[PDB]
Amino acid sequence: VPRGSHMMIRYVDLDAAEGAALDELTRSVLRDHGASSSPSLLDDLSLVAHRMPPRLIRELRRFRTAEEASCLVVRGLPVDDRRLGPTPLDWREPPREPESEVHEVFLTLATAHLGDIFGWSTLQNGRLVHDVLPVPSHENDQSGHGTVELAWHTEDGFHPYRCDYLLLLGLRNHDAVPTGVAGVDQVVLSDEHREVLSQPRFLIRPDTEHLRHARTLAADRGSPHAVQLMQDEPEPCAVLFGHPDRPYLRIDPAFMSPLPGDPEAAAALEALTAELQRNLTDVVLSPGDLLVIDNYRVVHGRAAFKARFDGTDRWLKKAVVTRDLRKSRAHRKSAAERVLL
Amino acid sequence: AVPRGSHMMIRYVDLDAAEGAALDELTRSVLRDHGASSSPSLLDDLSLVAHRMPPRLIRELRRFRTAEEASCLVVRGLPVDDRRLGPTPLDWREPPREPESEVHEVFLTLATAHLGDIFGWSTLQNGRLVHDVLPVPSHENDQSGHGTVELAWHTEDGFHPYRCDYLLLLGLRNHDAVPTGVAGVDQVVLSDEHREVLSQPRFLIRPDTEHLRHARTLAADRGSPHAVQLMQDEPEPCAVLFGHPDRPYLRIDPAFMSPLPGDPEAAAALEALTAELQRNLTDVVLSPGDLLVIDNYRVVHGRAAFKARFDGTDRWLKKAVVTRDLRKSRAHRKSAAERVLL
Ligand SMILES: NC(=[NH2+])NCCC[C@H](N)C(=O)O
Ligand SMILES: NC(=[NH2+])NCCC[C@H](N)C(=O)O
Ligand SMILES: [Fe+2]
Ligand SMILES: [Fe+2]
Repeated sequence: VPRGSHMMIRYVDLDAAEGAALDELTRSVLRDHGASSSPSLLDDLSLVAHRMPPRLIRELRRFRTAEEASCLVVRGLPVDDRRLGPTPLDWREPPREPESEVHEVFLTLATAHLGDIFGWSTLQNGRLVHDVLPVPSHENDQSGHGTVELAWHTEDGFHPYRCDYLLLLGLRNHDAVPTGVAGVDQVVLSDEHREVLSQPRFLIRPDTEHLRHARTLAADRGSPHAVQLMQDEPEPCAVLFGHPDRPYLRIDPAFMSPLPGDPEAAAALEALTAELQRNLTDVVLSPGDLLVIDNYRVVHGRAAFKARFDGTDRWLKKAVVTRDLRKSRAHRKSAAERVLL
Repeated sequence: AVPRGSHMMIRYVDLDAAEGAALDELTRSVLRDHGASSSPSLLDDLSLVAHRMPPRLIRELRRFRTAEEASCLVVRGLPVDDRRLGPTPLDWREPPREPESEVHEVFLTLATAHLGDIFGWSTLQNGRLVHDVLPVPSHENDQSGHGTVELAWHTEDGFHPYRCDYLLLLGLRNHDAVPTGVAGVDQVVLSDEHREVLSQPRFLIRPDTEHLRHARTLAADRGSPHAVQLMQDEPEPCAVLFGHPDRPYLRIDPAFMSPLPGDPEAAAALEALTAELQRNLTDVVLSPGDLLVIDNYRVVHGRAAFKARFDGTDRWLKKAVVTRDLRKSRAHRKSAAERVLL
């Protein structure tokens, strides 16, 4: 480290036949299995996912395995703006048209080539595919439902079982609102700072949205919620981890701080923060664009924009993947279930 | 959630003639095209090539890792020609007389694709991704796959935090029907008192002798102590039961572990669990073409005493190990893509 800027993002452009094959496959699969989250689809996910165009499978497998580019941008998925229908005003509200579920299938199949798709009880009702869109009364939130600038972060950076890969699929983005991404492989940083960041001298806390639902889940249940405990008594942890010659990253400026009375930890963090800010790079998700982010090597944010709440607003589908679901067994209700409690 | 019945432990799958012959054809052509069972051309495209296997076998493997019901899967029916196989090598270092066994190595490597990430150890069989399990002269008394005395049951590489999630053993030759012993944590009768003690870091699990032999060599060559050596000298205290306490995972290796010194509760709880696993130990005989997939987080395995002749007719298995996440061992690997631990 550091590696060059061109190495960070790899672009794949699907041709017409590949795009058409995916459109046909995903509609047919939705028809047969009933839903993008269907148990019948999940039980057979690998098999169905290997009916996708071979070149996409190879690109996805390579991206995961070789660990070269930290972001994979796949463009060319057919998306019809009319058939898609208006953007829902809330993730809770069902869409006018069933069309967006076809593209949820695409996302769900893509996860098979990366690892185990999973969800959170404390986000969108434990759904395996999220809707990223603006929601009234959340304009000022640091979440996917805000309109104020979304500070860049590791996805669920606080949680030890946060995702390995984050998938964002553009469905509608008329105003070309960019997603910011910066890679730990591109960071210039002193050996002094790296060693401090590699020690457990930092407290990273859950974000507003997780806590909102954690509070009500502890009410409906008897027991306290692990997420609530992570806010109140966060365990000290490292920001850089893995192999020190090319480490992985765990960071969330808006919901973290160094240990108190630890100036070298604070200085190291601001030094790392400044670099990630410097190398922040815009990726505009157009309809059909899939962005695969290595959540162990990348931070991402999203620019401020103006929501209209009139059916034309920015709309993404989102899925998270863990390379090993079994490591979160103690936070799940049974071995096979994919939602963390 | 525990204990479960013995009937739930082992699931048998019998391949039919068409499935067997399709696998024989597939693995032969894969070997031809890719040049070796461990070839980088094969490994880079492994899931695509693995998905050319018969769909019922793919579904049985995928369900086995996802459902986590049965803790052992026995797939029978892989064609294995005893004559074309040629004589069992006298050591894993000796190349076999015939190239036939590498065809079955390919079956094994392909099977791993549906369970997770195949990996290896620098300190075992020179970092090979598929091992040979067979008796070697001078090692009759070893607690390894090369011994002929009773192999005490254990979690595979129990000492290591990045030990495998799944262990695959493929029978090639076993004329005298030597049984592989298996016992599952799901089937054990244990008190809550013992379970609590076993869930705390009050046990020291150390590497087996085979690991350390090679670690000592690699230490002198690289010019620094090997991680495995440190694990032998200063083992970090760890729990024998982990995961969810209602249906826990198991990490144990009696022949290479001890309870914390001066800890009689740890000593007693370990002895209780040990005696219970011993009572529930179940014989599975691997005949030619029998694949045994073991969940290493829920099962211990051993092997009965037998007599080796070292005349080319002795018991011979192929072996591979799978981790559900290769990335977690990054700090003990040379680079991100490298599949062999340092
Ligand atoms: N600083 C952060 N962690 N920002 C992202 C929060 C995203 C939020 N958990 C959501 O589901 O929309
Ligand atoms: N008690 C044990 N850990 N026994 C198994 C040792 C297996 C040995 N590492 C081998 O490669 O053959
Ligand atoms: Fe995010
Ligand atoms: Fe073993």
